[PDB]
Amino acid sequence: HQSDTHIFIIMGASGDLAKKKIYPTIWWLFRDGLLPENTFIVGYARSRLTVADIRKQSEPFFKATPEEKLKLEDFFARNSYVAGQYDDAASYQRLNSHMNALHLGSQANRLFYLALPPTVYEAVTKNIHESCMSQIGWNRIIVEKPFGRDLQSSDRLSNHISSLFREDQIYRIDHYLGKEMVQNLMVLRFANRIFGPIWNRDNIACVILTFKEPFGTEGRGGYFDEFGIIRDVMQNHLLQMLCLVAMEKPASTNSDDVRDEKVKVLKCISEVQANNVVLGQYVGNPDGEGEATKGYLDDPTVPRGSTTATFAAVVLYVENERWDGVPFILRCGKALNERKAEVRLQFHDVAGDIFHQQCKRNELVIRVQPNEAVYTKMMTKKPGMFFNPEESELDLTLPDAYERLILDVFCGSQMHFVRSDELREAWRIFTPLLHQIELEKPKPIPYIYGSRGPTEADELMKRVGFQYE
Amino acid sequence: HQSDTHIFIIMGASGDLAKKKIYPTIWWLFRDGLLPENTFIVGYARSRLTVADIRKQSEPFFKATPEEKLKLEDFFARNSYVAGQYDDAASYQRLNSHMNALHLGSQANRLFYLALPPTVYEAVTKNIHESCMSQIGWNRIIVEKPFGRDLQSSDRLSNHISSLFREDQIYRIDHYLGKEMVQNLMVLRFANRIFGPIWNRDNIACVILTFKEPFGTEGRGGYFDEFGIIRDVMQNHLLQMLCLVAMEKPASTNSDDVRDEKVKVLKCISEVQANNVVLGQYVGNPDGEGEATKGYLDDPTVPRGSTTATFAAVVLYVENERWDGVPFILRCGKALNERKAEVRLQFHDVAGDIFHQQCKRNELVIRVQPNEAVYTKMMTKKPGMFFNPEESELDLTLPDAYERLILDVFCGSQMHFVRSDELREAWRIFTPLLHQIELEKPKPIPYIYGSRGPTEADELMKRVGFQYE
Repeated sequence: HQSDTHIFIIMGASGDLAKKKIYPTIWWLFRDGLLPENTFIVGYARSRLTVADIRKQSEPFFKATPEEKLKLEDFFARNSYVAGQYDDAASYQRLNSHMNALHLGSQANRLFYLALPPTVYEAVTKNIHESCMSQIGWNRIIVEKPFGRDLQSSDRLSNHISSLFREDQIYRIDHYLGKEMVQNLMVLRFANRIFGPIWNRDNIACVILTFKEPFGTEGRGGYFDEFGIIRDVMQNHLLQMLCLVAMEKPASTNSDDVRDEKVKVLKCISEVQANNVVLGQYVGNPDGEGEATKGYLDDPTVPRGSTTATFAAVVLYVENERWDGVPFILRCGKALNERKAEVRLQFHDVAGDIFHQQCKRNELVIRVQPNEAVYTKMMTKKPGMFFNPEESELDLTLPDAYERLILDVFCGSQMHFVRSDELREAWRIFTPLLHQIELEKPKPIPYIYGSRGPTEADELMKRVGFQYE
Repeated sequence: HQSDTHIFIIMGASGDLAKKKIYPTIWWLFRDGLLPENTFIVGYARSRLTVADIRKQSEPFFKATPEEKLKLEDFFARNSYVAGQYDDAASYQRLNSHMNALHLGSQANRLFYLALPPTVYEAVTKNIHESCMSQIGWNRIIVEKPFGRDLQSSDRLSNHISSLFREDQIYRIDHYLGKEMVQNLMVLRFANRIFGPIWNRDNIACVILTFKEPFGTEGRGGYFDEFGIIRDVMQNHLLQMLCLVAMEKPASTNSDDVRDEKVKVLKCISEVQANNVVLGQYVGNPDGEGEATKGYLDDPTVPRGSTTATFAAVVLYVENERWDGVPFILRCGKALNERKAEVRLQFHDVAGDIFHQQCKRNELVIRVQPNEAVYTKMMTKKPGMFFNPEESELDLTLPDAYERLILDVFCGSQMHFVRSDELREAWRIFTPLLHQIELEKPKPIPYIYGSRGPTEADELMKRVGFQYE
């Protein structure tokens, strides 16, 4: 992927996502040559703009340096802008003509990154399949979450996108997926006989999948209200973590085999009930300093009297022979105390205590971010003159996560993008819960901003079997 | 044990062992208060000497400091010397009178240390049982290796010592034992379900017990010929390591149940054949610098045409349900390339390779000495763009070993002293081997001084299944 020219087409170039997270990421890609050598970037939006205006609105977010200001100039030597609507054929044939008016534009592999409102996918993808399909190079599409709201909406969206493109062409991207420590789980789970045989019912007591970040929903509060944390991160990222924790041994390294194991694992999970769910929402802190004093419901763009939760705790059971009856817990939330994304694996106590009940359940932490590291909280005898053991943390272990994921999109590695059938599995898992939520409008319990989450999630973990030291 | 007075009686005070390793060790114990508060040291030998003579001939080996020069006279205020023969009743009654002529001497707990020539045990222990018995406190003795030469001699010695003292009063000491990594093996084995349930036939590839020394036997060459390396270190130390590795889970942490499991495992071992043994003798180096230029046969005190081995490679298979057919490799020698005392635990390759045959068996090294440490040479993903692991070093981790070994017999904790039944099983297992050697007079393979050892041992590891990376 270093000789065949590639083009990165940002639909919604004037959009805020393209302005803050896409263009800076592609620039960081271009600075160190991680992109293909012949890389073109095409912006697309409604209002008429120019490359100079794009520079004006993007340079502050670039974090540019005079050492590679020349590399920045080379970066904007490859940028172009096309203006048009998204629901008209004239603009799209104009875009096709502009794209073909390049160095082997027809031969160029197009990589479509959609940064558009969710309501517009149904027309954007259709017009793409009508007009912007390459006849020489491959076509890949990146859709941004969420991919629907419930079972029927997701089914219609997935069926439409599948009738348009094959599954090899769809990259349902996941922003928060670290791809470095999640990649470390794979090696640490297959490359060891130490961890292999104990990856079954009789050994792994429970599984904790946690995703926390310290900040809330500043400014863009009206975007969360209709979606919720479940559809935001936990149905995609937390379930990806659950699949990569509970899955069987894949037949090979291949992405399709791993995703088949994912599909089998979710197929071996029964429906989620109301009593296996805890929901919470954050409120302002009277003792807060910055945004902590102002809550989620206090956002003017958030409608008054909204029952949309931002913290969701749901336990899952993967009922098959390898994972029958085992707990899998999911803790996710916004505006929590600490930024963290870890997979904690508490193992069963050894049958028969000999150390006078001083043994603790062994743990295996896989911290995705920040400070990517993996450590096992096992115990050894402390130095001195006795025999009692002590718990100890022992370390077991480059571009950023989003940049690495876009690199994977170039490389065609679909190991960690959710499949259409995988997404259908995930959606029918929560269809009863989502339907009951949308009908009854349950009230999530307020929780303190910058806290560890509502105590009901801890109650869930203790009830299912999790032990707290 | 800091209120009841203790007596440390070194029988063989004039001996080189007492002058070199016993008195410096007890002095190091006393400088730090490791001995009980009211401790007495009673040297006993044949030649008439005095406390001043003991000071004169033992000071250079103490390594004293001007900071604690006062502790020197504190130590020698508690010393005493008694002269007498080893097989006369008058001398032992005089010694008993000397011991009774002390602060609560009859109440005092006496702790002997038989560091005299082994040819005297049969009579010295009998005279001890006749005269040197305290009717108030505990009585213990320390018999020095070797504990006989064959099954019959060992059985006779053990029967006599058993008729004299109960097994609670018999401490068959081992100098080379570590008491730190050996003490850590049990906790690493029992407090973890990471290593607990995989600790059986299906997962462990094999076990390696290596014990190498850098120096030969210069000076004391006439002592190894009659004994052999097997009866020196392999019989006691490496066998104790095998027992600690392979023993079943005890009902508790007490030495009684631990040695019961020792006995069970020993009973579950078949006899050793000549094809399961590799024997070697070291020879001088033409390219050596110091003692390396002279081999064992070049020592004038070694009889000419001596077929005593200094390298022992003997493989045991603990034939029971939990360890049916798994290898246990025991390697020990003198004058090897580097000092090392390690227990290497290699696990099976995972059932079904998926990393394109880049799998290396997980290792759990327990280096007793030097540089006490446990490190698992497991393999984890290398940072970068590629989905491959690398073999990486992961560390898992105070008086010296001999000091706490002596503190063991002070405290009465018999965790690491071999039982009579364990010793009988140990001698039974090696009886056919030693008898065949004594009959046919085999020729050990000459091997390079300061090398890794003869290639026959490595071929033994390869045959039994050990893998070299």
